[PDB]
Amino acid sequence: GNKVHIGKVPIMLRSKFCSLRTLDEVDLYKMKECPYDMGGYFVIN
Amino acid sequence: HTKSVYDNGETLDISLPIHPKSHIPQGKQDRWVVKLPDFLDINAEPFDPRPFEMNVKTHEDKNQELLDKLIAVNTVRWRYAKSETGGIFKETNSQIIQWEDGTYSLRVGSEIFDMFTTNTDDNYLVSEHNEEGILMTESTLSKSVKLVPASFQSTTHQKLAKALSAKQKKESYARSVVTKEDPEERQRRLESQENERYRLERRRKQAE
Amino acid sequence: WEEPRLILDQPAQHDNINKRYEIRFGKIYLSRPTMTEADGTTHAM
Amino acid sequence: LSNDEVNSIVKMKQSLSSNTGFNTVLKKAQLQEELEEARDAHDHERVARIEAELKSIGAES
Repeated sequence: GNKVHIGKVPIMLRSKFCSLRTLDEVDLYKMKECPYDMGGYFVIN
Repeated sequence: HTKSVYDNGETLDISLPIHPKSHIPQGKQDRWVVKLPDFLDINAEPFDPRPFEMNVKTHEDKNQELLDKLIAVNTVRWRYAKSETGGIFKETNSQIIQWEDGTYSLRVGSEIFDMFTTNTDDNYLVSEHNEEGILMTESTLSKSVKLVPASFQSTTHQKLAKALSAKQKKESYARSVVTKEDPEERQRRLESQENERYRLERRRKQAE
Repeated sequence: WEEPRLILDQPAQHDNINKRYEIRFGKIYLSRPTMTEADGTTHAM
Repeated sequence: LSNDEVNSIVKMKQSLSSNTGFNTVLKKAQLQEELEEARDAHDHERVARIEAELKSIGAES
């Protein structure tokens, strides 16, 4: 009995579990993300 | 006229052992029931400085440690005081103060907690005699008393506020982890093994 | 943790052997979003 | 080329890879994820090393 995988939860952008919460201003451009984007939405398909 | 149900007259010759009292109330058998707050504690045991110093506990949780420190410093205690004449006397760190308005306050050290009294009727105190299964009354609980901190600036109130404010700040249950492989790999490999042993078992059963 | 226990019991007589099979749910572990390609490699997304 | 051969060549060039902005950003993100994992495990020794590595890698312009 250990970490069994039960599913995948979609992540809201710019939230605490998003990859863009870090990365500062400069790296946000290298990832082709607009710094004016505010997050708050999911990406499904 | 509700006639008395019991008329058999049967009587029990039970004799109860009673012990002399160290003190006797004067003028009125009245007592005040007081609810014990969380920030105030009673230590009926005589104060033993060495076990107390040797049993102080240190915890990582700052809120719990602060609460324990506050309750320990505010705990009502007592100890034996050697009189200058060579005798032994009971010495306590707690006193009751009555102000000019007639209100009462419980004092531990420099801390003062006000008392709020509400009159209660048909409330009495009894002594339990379990070995005989009967209850012997003791006195009447006329007033219910609540203990309240005197003011905001009191150190007890500030410590309680700090503890309760920082207690609800810490809230993080899910623990992060890093995935190195496909989370579905275990299921598919175990399904493959299960199907393999299904085929082997079916062959064995057909050959059995 | 709302329903932290799944319980199965069995009074085996087939010698009364009451066996209870119970499984409990523990911690939740979350991770950063990850992409698993068809070939098998997984990488941050 | 096959998929496995492509992965092998990519790993070989990554070993040869001195620096690349996209790859540096990916490495920094992976380091941040590892750091939060260490933080949630209350490992005060690993987190110091990860913080030092992040400080060394960072300071962009």
